[PDB]
Amino acid sequence: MMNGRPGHEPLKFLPDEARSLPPPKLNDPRLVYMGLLGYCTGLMDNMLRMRPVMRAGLHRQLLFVTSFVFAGYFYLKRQNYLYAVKDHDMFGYIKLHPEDFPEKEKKTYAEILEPFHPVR
Amino acid sequence: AGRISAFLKNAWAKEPVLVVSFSVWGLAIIMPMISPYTKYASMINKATPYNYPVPVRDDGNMPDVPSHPQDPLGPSLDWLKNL
Amino acid sequence: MPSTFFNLTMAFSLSLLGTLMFRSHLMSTLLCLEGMVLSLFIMTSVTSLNSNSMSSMPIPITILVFAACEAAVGLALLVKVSNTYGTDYVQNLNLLQ
Amino acid sequence: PFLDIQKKLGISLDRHFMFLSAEQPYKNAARCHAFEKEWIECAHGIGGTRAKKECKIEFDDFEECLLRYKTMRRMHDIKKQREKLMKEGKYTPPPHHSGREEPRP
Amino acid sequence: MNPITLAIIYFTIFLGPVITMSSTNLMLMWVGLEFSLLAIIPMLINKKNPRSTEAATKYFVTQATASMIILLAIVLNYKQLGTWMFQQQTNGLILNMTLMALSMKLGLAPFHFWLPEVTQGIPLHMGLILLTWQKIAPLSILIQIYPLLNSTIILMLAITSIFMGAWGGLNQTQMRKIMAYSSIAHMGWMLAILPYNPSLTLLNLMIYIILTAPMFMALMLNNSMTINSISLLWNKTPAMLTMISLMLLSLGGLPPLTGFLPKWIIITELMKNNCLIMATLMAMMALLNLFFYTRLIYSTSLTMFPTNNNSKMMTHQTKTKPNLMFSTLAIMSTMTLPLAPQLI
Amino acid sequence: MVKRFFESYHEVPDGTQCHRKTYITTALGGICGIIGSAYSVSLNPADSTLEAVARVGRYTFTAAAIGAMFGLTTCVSAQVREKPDDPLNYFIGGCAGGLTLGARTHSYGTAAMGCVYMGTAAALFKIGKLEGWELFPTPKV
Amino acid sequence: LRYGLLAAILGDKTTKKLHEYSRVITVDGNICSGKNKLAKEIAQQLGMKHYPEAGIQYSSTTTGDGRPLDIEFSGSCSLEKFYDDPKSNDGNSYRLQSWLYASRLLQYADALEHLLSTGQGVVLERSIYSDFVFLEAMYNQGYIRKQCVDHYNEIKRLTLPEYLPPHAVIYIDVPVPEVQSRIQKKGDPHEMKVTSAYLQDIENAYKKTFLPKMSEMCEVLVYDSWEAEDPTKVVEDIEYLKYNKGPWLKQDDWTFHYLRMLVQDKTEVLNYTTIPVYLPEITIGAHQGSRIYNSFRELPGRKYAPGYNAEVGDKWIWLK
Amino acid sequence: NLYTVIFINILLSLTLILVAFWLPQMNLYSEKANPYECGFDPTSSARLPFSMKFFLVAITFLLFDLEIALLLPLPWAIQTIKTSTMMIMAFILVTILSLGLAYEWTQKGLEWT
Amino acid sequence: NNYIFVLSSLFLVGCLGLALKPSPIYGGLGLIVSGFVGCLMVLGFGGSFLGLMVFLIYLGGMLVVFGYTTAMATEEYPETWGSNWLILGFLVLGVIMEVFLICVLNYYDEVGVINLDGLGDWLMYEVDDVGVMLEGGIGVAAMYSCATWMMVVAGWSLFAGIFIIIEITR
Ligand SMILES: Nc1nc2c(ncn2[C@H]2C[C@H](O)[C@@H](COP(=O)(O)OP(=O)(O)OP(=O)(O)O)O2)c(=O)[nH]1
Ligand SMILES: [Mg+2]
Repeated sequence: MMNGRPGHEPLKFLPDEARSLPPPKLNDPRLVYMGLLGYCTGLMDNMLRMRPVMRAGLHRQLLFVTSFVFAGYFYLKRQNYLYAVKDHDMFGYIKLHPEDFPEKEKKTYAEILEPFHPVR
Repeated sequence: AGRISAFLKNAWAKEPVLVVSFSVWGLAIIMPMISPYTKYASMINKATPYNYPVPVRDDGNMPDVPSHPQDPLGPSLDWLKNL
Repeated sequence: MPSTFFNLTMAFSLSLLGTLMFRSHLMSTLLCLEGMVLSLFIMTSVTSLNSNSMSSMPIPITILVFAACEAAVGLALLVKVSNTYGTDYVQNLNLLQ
Repeated sequence: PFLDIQKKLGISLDRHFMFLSAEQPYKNAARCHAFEKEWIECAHGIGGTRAKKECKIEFDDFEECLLRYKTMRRMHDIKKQREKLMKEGKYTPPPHHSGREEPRP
Repeated sequence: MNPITLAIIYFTIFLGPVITMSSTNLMLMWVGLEFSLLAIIPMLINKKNPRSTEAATKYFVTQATASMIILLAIVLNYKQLGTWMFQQQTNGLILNMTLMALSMKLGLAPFHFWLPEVTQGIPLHMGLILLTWQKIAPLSILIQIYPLLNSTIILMLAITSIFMGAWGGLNQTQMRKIMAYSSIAHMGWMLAILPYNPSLTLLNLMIYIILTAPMFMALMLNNSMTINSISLLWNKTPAMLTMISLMLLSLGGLPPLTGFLPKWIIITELMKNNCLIMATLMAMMALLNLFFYTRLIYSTSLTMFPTNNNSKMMTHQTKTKPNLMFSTLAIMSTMTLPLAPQLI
Repeated sequence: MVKRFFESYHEVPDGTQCHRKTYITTALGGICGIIGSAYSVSLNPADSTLEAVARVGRYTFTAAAIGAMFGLTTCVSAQVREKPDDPLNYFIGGCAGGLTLGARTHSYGTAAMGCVYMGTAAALFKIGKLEGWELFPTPKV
Repeated sequence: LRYGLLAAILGDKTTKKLHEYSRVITVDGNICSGKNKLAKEIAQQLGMKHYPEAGIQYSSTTTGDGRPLDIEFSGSCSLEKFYDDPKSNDGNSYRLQSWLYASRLLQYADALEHLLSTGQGVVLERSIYSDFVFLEAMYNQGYIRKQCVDHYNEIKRLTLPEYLPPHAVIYIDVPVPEVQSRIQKKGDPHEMKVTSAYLQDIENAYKKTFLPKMSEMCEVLVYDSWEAEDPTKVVEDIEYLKYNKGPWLKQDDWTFHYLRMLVQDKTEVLNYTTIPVYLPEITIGAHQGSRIYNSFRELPGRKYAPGYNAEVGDKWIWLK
Repeated sequence: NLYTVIFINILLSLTLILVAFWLPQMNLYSEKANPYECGFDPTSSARLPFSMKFFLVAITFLLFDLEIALLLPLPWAIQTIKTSTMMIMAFILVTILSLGLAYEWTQKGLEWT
Repeated sequence: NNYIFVLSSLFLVGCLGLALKPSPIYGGLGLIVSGFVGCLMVLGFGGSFLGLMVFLIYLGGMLVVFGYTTAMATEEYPETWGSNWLILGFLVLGVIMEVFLICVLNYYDEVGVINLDGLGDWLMYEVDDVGVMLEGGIGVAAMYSCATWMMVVAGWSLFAGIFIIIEITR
């Protein structure tokens, strides 16, 4: 699909149109969940290595939160680019084929006849 | 600096086959980098006729590509006929 | 040509039937595996000769080298099996059940 | 590829012998080289599903060139008709096909 | 094992999937599959026990005859097309040969019988590199040829692998064999989705790798061989108990953990591709993965089993066998279902 | 010619063409019994080839019996009820097939198991062919 | 840092560490045969490390706090309780013998770690290659059973042949009336209560089973009690031994590095002696094990990993 | 041509076997057809399993034969135009073979077990 | 004139005997009969290097494969092709199945697979007459220059094969 799309730079993480997308914010709930995941990574690693799970390994917890937020922001930018280019290819195909995707002029509820199914 | 020389002369006296093999190996590694006849091998393998290099069409444009085969134009072989 | 290629396909189907059953030894199965090496070389060289695609002549020496190298790995694997057992047979190898 | 590292680095490492119509040592062209060249240049970025209905004529001509199945069928009915006509006695063989003539070079 | 051959064997088992995922010549990723076979074999035999040589020769004979069947498929592609890469106008017999050989090297259910016996004779850190890394590369050539794969043989292979991954784990009570069988069910899932969407094959491969690799690291952490040996975890290392419980139930595939999401997105693309009752049969026979995982979770972390007297020195001595990679892939598996669209 | 011989199941409805209906259902049962007996012989071998071919004959006799009496009972249930477009004739034919399978293997508990499971599977196959379900669909989406 | 492959490739190879004064000596005998005095004199004269006789409380004074812990923490068995009631309905004899065999397995691991780390030799009184004779003397006296013998043989088959044998096996033999006279002259009121048949059984079991098992594969030097009282002749016969016949002369540096990988972390050392075989003598129940773990973690020094206990005084707990 | 030379060599050696077998007189008995081992009957069967002592050097004989069949096209590869990468590839694979044999020489498996 | 079909039927017979699986000492004899047959097939087809190269690499591999059969995997009373009568009946059954396959294959297909006076005429498709490089040697010489990754991966296969075999046989 995206491997076969034309104009695809091979093995490119962020192309030039991902800069044309709006970048995600740091207050976003996926990055908030990944900061919670980095803190839970430090808590689980300190619990297995038999540490005080809050007091000990604060630098490793800080690297876990920072590296999790960094990888999640970069992957969130790439996945936002992928869903945006899926929307662009679909809207371009809709603009290319209106005779293959016609507008559905739905009739009104006075005009149609829904069958009435009474329960008693 | 005497230890490496004593080890080299001891291996030369005892088992000189690996010393001769590594010396001939390093000579074969470094001697194309020394010799000026490395660049003549690609000249030999380019300037051998091996297929037909076909004639090209002309509109009176290029002067380097000749018409007579005995023209002085083109890549000559005075570096191979005389050398 | 299609008689020769269909008989090479029959030779591969026969050697498939050979390496897909076991009579007494793992080594005759490895001889069937090396028969597959020889049959794929003959098939690849016949394909390259009649298609005259001489740029793909690096491929059958790569067939021979990789398949005979894994055949040599299996030959020393049978050496390690007979070293750790003293026997060689197919029914000897039921200790992993 | 899956990891497209050859297209990423721009260097061909296995890509220069991928089809039959690749470059050859000392410029000796393979059989059906023009058919493979016209098949790829008719499938030049069309896509697989559109190309299998678009350049099906060029694939069918290249597959006919490479395997020669209808050609061997044509020569098979020609040779069977030759055996039937020699058993009938109607076909006098020509001396050019018999080989008893002076040849042109 | 000197570090020179350790580095070359680890570089060759890294290299084989790399040349497989990089090259587009069909014989060149056969060459990568041969590198995978070659570099796995001395790691299989290097413990030098009599079961390891038996598992190594079982692995060699099965994977080598699958290498010869896919080499028949490459040579018949050379006859039919004159190229090397699988194109659209090829015969279905060669693609069935390729899918049968790659299901032999991958371990699907008409060919699966070597995989529990191969996994039984080997140590656990070879099960780490055989259960996850080895099965990237035959899956990656099978991702590469995804319009050519025939859906009848793909779905019958999927149904049999879901059925026999359900029906091989319940009788059998060893950990390496039971996770070979659960892995067989997981490639039943990622072979079910394969001609429809290979990005979800990559997704189920990535989720199964980050769900099986820290689980094999947790088996490596105490060398827990049997179900009773993982039931001794509450006196050996009790701190991993709820994390290995969440990883166990996630490898079974319950919400809100991550293993529901392969079943959910496979069911999503399968009902988009109009396949109703067969994906229904797959998701109904997926519950026996939770049968052996619920029996295994009752062994390790929901009932405290009888320990023995010599486990008090396991309470006494320090342990450094935890890795950082276990904790980060453990929580990156077990809490990522609220991140699932970015995980797509 | 095997698949178009097996496609006489649907080109003529049940309640007609009963002899070759029972013949193609017995042939489907015989094909499944031949591959199941080959699986059982290749997995768990007998001590003799005579006992192995007796295991093959017993397995294909059991599978030809359940296929023949399943097709014959759904054909005579279509004969009695004179309705082709229902799944309950396939339900009662699958229950009679599972009853004969459990009578062959001599256990009434797995006779009831085979009755309810192959009646559910036979009604599911009839309901799929009635509503046009696809068992092995081509990838279209 | 820690002994990994990355530390091993830089030049921490054991062939530079090992010399002629790096041998594993075991000093062996019956009960009260002068082995601790001879071991202290052997380690003092050859400069080796005097590892003592590992008891029930070896692991508590070896790893962790260093204090010997209580009767139910690193115990659930007593040598005094075995000497009082040997035919026990609680199964005290297997709990003493299996805890003692795992304790001397940890002692053999720490001795091999010390020798392959610093290159200095070590002594090891009553090692794991001779610890089977107490269990088989218990079985020949009838204190335990046949399935107990097969489970200990399975434990020893898991734990012995991954290791290396000792270089020198010094035996001090002494007759059974002299064993009874010295065990009366020691004056312990519970070790006085042992039977003479147990001492005669461990003596002829030693002279018929252990010594053909060990003399055929490594160096065994025998000595009497009056000949091993004065230790200068003993350490000179240790020093002038050839050390030719043995299994220590065929392994290379990476075999020694894989031995140090198997030995250095104790989670693979102690794992094979706590394999699940549910014999009722050594099986701690679930409530007793949970109570002993949730009283073990409330001990000072053993709550967390060592170097991480803020209640004791392990500093720099904020950034570590 | 060469098939006819191979077949007349077949006919010559088959004629020599026929004149070696059918023309001399021959009586044969069990002690005459007894296999020779020093003047006594053999202790076991003569196809009893040999424990092979040159096994790893035998496998590197096989793999060195695969390397010399890799190295066989090199007299025509010396005529190629990309002679720099040809000599670099020949240099790096003869260096690979010399390093593999140097590894086997340092690991001392040339001696038998 | 029917050289390649007669040789390919002999290859079918030799691979049938190898497939019918004797003692592997005898299987090496049958497979090297098939190797001489395949070397003569490629030398009759036009590969003057590839048949003799597979004869060199196959004789040199199969020598020590034969030595490993007669050392490791041997048996006191072995089975040749004529020892066990199920193997002999399978041999004559495969021979009559091969000639029944060609007897039904010249009659069913009605294409140019087998004809009694029209087989061997479709063997050489095209070699260049006035060309100078048509043998197989220069194309496999081109893997030093054009297809350099083939020699990289084959040299790495043999280097890793030496290291892997030292680790197996240790
Ligand atoms: N049941 C049993 N008792 C053991 C075991 N190992 C050691 N013991 C007991 C026997 C004695 O009570 C004590 C060892 O005492 P020694 O023989 O070392 O005597 P002592 O400490 O006076 O030192 P010495 O021999 O005079 O240098 O430990 C064992 O494996 N099982
Ligand atoms: Mg003492």
